[PDB]
Amino acid sequence: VFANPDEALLAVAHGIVDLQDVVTVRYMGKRLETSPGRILFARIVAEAVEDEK
Amino acid sequence: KLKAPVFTVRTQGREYGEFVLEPLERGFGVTLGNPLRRILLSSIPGTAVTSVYIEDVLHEFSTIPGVKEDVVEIILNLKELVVRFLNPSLQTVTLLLKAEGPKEVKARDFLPVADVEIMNPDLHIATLEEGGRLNMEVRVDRGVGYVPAEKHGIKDRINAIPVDAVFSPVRRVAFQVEDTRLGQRTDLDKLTLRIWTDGSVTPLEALNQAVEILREHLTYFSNPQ
Amino acid sequence: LKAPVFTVRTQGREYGEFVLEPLERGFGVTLGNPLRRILLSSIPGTAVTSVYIEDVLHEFSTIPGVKEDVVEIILNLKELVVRFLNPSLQTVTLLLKAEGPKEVKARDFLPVADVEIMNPDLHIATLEEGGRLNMEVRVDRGVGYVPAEKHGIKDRINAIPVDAVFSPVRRVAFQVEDTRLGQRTDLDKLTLRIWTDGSVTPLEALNQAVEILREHLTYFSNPQ
Amino acid sequence: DEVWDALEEVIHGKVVLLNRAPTLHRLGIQAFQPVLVEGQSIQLHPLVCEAF
Amino acid sequence: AEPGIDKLFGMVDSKYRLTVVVAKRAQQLLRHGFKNTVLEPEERPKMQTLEGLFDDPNAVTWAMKELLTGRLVFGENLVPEDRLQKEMERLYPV
Amino acid sequence: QKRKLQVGDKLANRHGNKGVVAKILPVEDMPHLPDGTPVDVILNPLGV
Amino acid sequence: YDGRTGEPIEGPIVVGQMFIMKLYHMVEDKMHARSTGPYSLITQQPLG
Ligand SMILES: [Mg+2]
Repeated sequence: VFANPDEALLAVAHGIVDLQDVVTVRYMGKRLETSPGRILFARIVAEAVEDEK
Repeated sequence: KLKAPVFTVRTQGREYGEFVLEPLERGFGVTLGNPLRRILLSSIPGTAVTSVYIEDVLHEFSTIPGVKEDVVEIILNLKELVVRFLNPSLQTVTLLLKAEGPKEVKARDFLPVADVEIMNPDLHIATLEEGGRLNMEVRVDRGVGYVPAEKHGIKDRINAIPVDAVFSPVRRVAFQVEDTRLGQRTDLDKLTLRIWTDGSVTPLEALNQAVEILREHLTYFSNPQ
Repeated sequence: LKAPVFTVRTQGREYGEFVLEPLERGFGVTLGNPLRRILLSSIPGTAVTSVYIEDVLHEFSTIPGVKEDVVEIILNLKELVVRFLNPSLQTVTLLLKAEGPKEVKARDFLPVADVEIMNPDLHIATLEEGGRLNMEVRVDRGVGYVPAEKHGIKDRINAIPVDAVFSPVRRVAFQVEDTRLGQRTDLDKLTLRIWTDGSVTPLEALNQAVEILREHLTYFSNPQ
Repeated sequence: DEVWDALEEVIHGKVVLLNRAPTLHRLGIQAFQPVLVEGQSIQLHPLVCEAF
Repeated sequence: AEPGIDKLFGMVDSKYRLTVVVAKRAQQLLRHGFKNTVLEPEERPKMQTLEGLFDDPNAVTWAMKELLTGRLVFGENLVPEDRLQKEMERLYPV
Repeated sequence: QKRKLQVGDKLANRHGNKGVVAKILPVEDMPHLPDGTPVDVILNPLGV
Repeated sequence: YDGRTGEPIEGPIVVGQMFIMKLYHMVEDKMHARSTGPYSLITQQPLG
């Protein structure tokens, strides 16, 4: 259960989980049951458009 | 030989910064960017919560009566806590928090410990209501990188819940290598390093520590056998 | 973690193994890859840059009494390994005068002070009876891969520029094992394997690679 | 070498038209800001390949 | 994409009117040597040159950025063509 | 003229797979075997 | 292994030795540009 996308991707960088493993990540104030890769894709769109909501 | 590159810094606040090194020889942007990112994400010393004890709580997947947040959400908020030890010899402290409803529990509600500074005192911990009591003791250690709770498994007392220890102050590293030119040389590299940090250390300090760690490891290739 | 022990195993002047253990988890790649990239790219060495053959105007010609054409001879000369025993030496010219019938090798070059041919048995050309080969091979010192079209070095009118591969390092591989110390078992054991043409020993190439990385780490010192 | 530096100032802000035959639709001709590159080949963006 | 292209398209009823305004303004800027510009000195477009940072010579880039400020008036039958050309020459000698 | 392989030159195999050279990488950038041997050519699996 | 990072490719890669040909279509012989040049006799249009 990750508190933020940064922590979830930090675990991926440290090799605990893969981008395709389904985990629990808190994003946008919501407890999401998704993979870090799907969370990573959300950040790609958010940073490209410079608008997270 | 190529002229020494210019190191420019664009740092905003205390949690983000961009560092550019140009001009560089072909392939040296990748040669330098990858080691620093690995050291930044895994070797920068920091502090994190590694154990939590809450009164009347048996397991992490329970909930306290009188608070909106369950045990998991409070644990998740605790993982957001940024604390900086002011004493180099200091290794571990325990922060005590006694709260009565219906206040909104914040990081500033922790009892002040000597040589211990809460970098984010406005961080939200829990929201209480009438009749709700939150007696929590959180254990803060010193370490590097990311350690899952089940790996270290640190418990100070019975019913203590181990929590994932995000030791690394560096939140995220993203380095970019761009093609640049210096006269008739066209295969030169431009390295841009962007560092996100929790605020305990400046991204400039994190880069300095990472470079020193890499420099120290290069001295290991000195005495054969 | 305490300072790792450094172990060196050398097989002559062309192969060497360098072991650095114990290391923290992830430092095998963190240390191995940057050195491998520097070893494969930025190690100074010597290479043939220009060749002049008497009675030969360009590289698209043949020499009477010589089985190989100039293109093949230049290809053979690109495999010549020349070691400068003097660090201040920057350019040398090797003189070869042979008469057929013989198989002229790299050992047939005239001796030069502070110059050693690391592969005397390299075949250069095959001379037939009545054939003559008078060559002036220029060996320079540099880094990287410089095509003949870039440097364009011609010691005289009929000299033929030669694409120069100055890198002495032939192959680099680094290996990471599961080493353990005390009660922690995630530690890294890094083993660097370096193959070199022999003009520079693998130990010297590793030392230069470390210095190059160390110098580049000093570029992060003064912010602007 | 100073000629190449002057060429960069020439093409600053200017665009060129890239066309691949057959031009079945109008996006068979598109305008791009040219980036000077060493070599003899035109570098094309991957996302416009389908239109061309 | 051109900077502020969405805002440029929103100021005209027909997208080809935007091109006409930009192109006509660009030649006005070229004719008077960029001395008729409505851009402040800190707002002038610039290009990176080895000698230093200099003014952008592309008048189309200038014209697009001028229209974003809103200091340019465009339309049909605004002023007579002969009166427009003569008056600009007087107040912006070239 | 002695022509070397450059960007834009067309390469092909006997099975109909053809393409132009779009990028020339240094040896330290190419993928390599664990023994240290780098590959020479990188082909897109999506063409199969 | 990736030469840029030193980390392995996350999945095994088909690596082998294949015979590849260099075709006669070369960018050196195909690149052409013209600002002004010869024109046609009748139409006065540029030649091809
Ligand atoms: Mg050689």
